[PDB]
Amino acid sequence: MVIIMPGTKQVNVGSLKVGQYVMIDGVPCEIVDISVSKPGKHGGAKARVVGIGIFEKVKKEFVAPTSSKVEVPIIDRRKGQVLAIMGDMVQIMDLQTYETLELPIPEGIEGLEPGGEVEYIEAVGQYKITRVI
Repeated sequence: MVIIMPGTKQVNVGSLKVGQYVMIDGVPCEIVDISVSKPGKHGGAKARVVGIGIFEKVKKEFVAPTSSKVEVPIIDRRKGQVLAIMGDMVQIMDLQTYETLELPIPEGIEGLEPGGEVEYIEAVGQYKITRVI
């Protein structure tokens, strides 16, 4: 029931690829591991998919038929220029809209400084810097 929350697309479980993304228990995740079983006895196979939150350091997993459908978050890869770093937020200016927004300070901060360029993503309304320079 209920409509499929925005920002996702539906794909078959058997099409998922390690390193790609998928929604698990409502959390957008990056797939870290995929295990696929031998065909049932009718041809059906189950896949165990393990992911790590894109935006939260949490582990999630599911088991489902490879022919079943699942939601995957659509990733918007963008570029920004750092304007400032204060407290627990990095303020950046998107290089396409010239709008400013706030994002968490990333794991990798080498070269993270006012003026620097960063690649950042938006997925289901959340944001994170993915690479500096």
